Amino acid sequence: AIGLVGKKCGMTRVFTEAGASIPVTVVEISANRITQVKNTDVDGYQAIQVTTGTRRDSRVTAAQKGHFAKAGVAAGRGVWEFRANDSDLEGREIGGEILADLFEQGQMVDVTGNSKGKGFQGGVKRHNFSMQDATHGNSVSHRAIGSTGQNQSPGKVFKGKKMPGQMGNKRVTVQGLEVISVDVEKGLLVIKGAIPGATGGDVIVRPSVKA
Amino acid sequence: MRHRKSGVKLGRTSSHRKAMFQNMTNSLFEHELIKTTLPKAKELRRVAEPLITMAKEDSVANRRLAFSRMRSKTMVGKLFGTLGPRYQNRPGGYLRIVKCGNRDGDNAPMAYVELVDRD
Amino acid sequence: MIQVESMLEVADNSGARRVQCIKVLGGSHRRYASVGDIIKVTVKEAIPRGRVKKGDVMNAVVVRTKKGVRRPDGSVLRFDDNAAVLLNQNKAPIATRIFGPVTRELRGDQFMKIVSLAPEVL
Amino acid sequence: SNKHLLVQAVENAQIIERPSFGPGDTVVVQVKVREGERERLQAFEGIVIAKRNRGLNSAFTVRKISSGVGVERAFQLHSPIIESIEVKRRGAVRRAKLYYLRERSGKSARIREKL
Amino acid sequence: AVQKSRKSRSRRDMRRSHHHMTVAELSVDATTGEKHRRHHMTKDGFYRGRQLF
RNA sequence: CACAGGUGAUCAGGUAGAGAAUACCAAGGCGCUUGAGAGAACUCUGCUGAAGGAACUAGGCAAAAUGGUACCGUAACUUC
RNA sequence: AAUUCCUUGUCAGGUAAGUUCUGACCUGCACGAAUGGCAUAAUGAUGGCAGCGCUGUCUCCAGCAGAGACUCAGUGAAAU
RNA sequence: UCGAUGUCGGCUCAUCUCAUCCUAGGGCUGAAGCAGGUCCUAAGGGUAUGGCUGUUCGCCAUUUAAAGAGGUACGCGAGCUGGGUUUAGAACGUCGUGAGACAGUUCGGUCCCUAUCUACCGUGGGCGUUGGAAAUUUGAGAGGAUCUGCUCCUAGUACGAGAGGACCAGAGUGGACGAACCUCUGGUGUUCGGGUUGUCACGCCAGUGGCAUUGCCCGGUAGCUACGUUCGGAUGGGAUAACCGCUGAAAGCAUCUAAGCGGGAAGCCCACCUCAAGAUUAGAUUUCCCUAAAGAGCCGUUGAAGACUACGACGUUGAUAGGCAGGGUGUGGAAGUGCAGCGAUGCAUGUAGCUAACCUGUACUAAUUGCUCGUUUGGCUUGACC
Repeated sequence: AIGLVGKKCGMTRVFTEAGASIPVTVVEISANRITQVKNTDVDGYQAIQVTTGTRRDSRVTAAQKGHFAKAGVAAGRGVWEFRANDSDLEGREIGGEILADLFEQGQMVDVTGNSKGKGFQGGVKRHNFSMQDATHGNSVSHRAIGSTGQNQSPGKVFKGKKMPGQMGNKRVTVQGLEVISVDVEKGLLVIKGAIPGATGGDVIVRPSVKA
Repeated sequence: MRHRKSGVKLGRTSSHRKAMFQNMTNSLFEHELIKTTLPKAKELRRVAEPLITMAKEDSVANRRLAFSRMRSKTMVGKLFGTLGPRYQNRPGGYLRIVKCGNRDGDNAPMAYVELVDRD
Repeated sequence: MIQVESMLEVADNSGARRVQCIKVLGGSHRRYASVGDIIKVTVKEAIPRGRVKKGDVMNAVVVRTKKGVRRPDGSVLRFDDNAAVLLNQNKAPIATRIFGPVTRELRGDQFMKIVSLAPEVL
Repeated sequence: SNKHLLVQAVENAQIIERPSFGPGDTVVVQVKVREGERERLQAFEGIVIAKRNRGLNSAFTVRKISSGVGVERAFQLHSPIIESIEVKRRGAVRRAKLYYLRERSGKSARIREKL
Repeated sequence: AVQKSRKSRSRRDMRRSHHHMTVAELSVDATTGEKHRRHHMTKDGFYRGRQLF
């Protein structure tokens, strides 16, 4: 259940011989360098910590530089953890490499990403509220929230009431996407589907939990 | 949202903003140093520098393009007679912006726009 | 995309010339019918002394739309009209002649005579 | 070209060769058809009214009047369903999209030939 | 639409606990030795060892 | 109130235009005494909108639409 | 029925479906002849009903432009 | 409650109950099958669109798995409407001599409030978390989500006189709902490209610009976006409801129960997704640093991040932004010149010219090793080790 961190490069299509277009997105996959192995004895849980990408030394702090030098890996742009188990931690030792061959063609994966940020949005866009009458005497409440509760009883707005607020720029997982192709030498993962975020954003690809 | 969008609004209509930046480009080509608002100074590069790039090569069509976008015949003559030659071998960056504090009347952040290589 | 209160041309010889969608069938809040979808219609203008009379309520299948139909390669195929073919009480065609083209979305079992009678199948 | 270099590497391996054509000309497209268990080609002939040039995402929409009713198909250029394209007659047009031809029928829907 | 009681001076001042004047960053110009706003030219036209007038 | 209101008469340039309508200009006069940014929700005022086309609604409210000149042609009914 | 309570009377027409509308019946709660009766061309920013065209009215909202809202600087209210 | 608690209906947005409408599990049946009926369990989800009428309702049309019954100031007007009712005008019928009146009708008829507090949706600042710091995290807990049709197959089998027609297993494909996304199909695309009307200007021609809604019109990049694309709603685990038991006494029998052992639902608790140590019980791990350090911030260049913030990137040991260069895309054939033509115009030079936000590069301009904050080994007690 360990995965890998990549970069969304954008979407294209893959044509099949039968003449079907498959919408795909391409994930750039620099090698995921193992910076730490966590275990039941020392940490209480089993996980693999990896770094990917690159960071310049002026932007790597002394604490992080010591943490990377302990593993013997070059500092990446970020550090990510993957919940593992005894079978997952089999041959994964500190300083090792995770390449795109962790995934095979045709296999289901889950992709987690940071959604595209819409900023402050009203109920109509954020919660699919119905608009109110464009005409017919409606005064100034075309995109208004409408009623927010009841009368004297309960005399409050309930928690979790759908309202305006920030929308997007959140962690989103799309489940059950298919791996279309894998290229370790090119560092390239082609996945059927949409994959949260904008191109350039960090994405996490993990073997699917539904399967 | 404004994801990836370029350009400015500056509380004007589109035609007013086009006219104002044409005026500002002419004033900068004339005096070589102008004090302006800092957002205006940053947006002025995007309209003034391409004119220098185009005046790098002198032709009737290019002088007419400069005149269509500048509408100043003295400034078109100057742009093709002194500024094109001066910046002939400079890969962009013909303006430099120097921040110079805040305006008295409304506290607007201010900057100086200078033609590089004497101004 | 056909919805209730949409006029469709009639693409067969059943005597109706224009029908109006009064129901999109197959779902409790179903909004649109594309090609191959069964709708309830009223016939709004028919030819004199035809099989079908004006004001009749019956079944139809949409056979071409202006919105278009998508293909697996990503292409869209659009038509200049919205056109249906009238159906029996058992959703079988009551046509002996089909007018205009139809698409290969009618391939199957219950619209095979529509396909075989159409002058051309896209 | 407008894309990430990895998107370009995935896209360039799928380019198919095809003759050049402009909006305005009559073309015949040979379209692969699965009739069930059999593969045949069906010809779609008509006027190219619009193109979009997007590398592997290139598309062109062809219009014909077939048995009275107008049919447009927006073919994807590099889809294998496009078995072949032949340009039958080249047109002389003043624009890239001939959408005005959707409101033209007969004598007023005819494109001048390019010689 | 309006308060049912006047606000106490204590709560009025807790709401002002975030009011604060902005303090500018300053530097010394290498050539003239003069104090200036950081990344801004001096009052007499010097910025990063370069004249403007 | 240095207030988008009200306040009689007179003079009446150009090009289009029937025109004192309208558009753009002349002479003449102004930019309407807070600005600068940003470019969220929401409000107002606009522009465009796939497919459908009154299914909206108390009600086609609002919008959309029509719109000029010449010629042809024009029904019921009528006090002609 | 600008009049009818019962009442969405009945029957016909229009719609897929019509408490409204149109035609008719007469059982007129409770019409009726200058507090005029019944019609009536023309006219009406008059009431009801129905169509064509047209549409963001709606399915179902999207994008965009400007003015606010938001941030900064100056000024600086209100009801309670 | 009359020193004012705004009516009915609609719209928007809800929230709870179960006396359950569908879906789920059951007993009985005048349960052959298919369909039902009745009752028990069950509130997880779901639970139409129109015609008429101000309606709520109701009738009707057409659907649907179903079109639930209710509470919430007959939920919701400091959220919207204002058709009915309930001011002032007017008329009819009726009553009254009359002024007038009518849970009779008819046509018409101003809906205010910039939100202090609680609540709620988002987003920050402070301090704390037994020295400080950069990260990575466990999960006490919280939220989201929970729907369902049809086809095929088993099988025209079981069942049935026929007509008809399965359970239980399996495969597929939809509706409604939700999320992400923009490759495709389209929308928009007022700093992209053209065409064109009127007028004014650039001395004039030519070429261009201003203004007329972006003057109008035809296209259209990026971004945004749905009607487009992809994905999701688990067939699993545990404990159960009704119900069904096994063995078994009290009560020599019988008996699901008293001891003991089973089965069993869309329900419960997990599992999935998101949040989560202010979980003051403030947790863990790895590194770094302590006579101003490790770091953090200010500032600057900024970003598919964003109201301000915050968050992300970068600051010359540099591609952070702009420019520039090369591409791509869009428009569709620039100007000048020449040729044909009386001319409007056509043709060539040449798919030319121009091209926003796109892709890849590149120090040309702007990102100044400046300043501030943040120290100096981190109390005491006990225990094990040493």
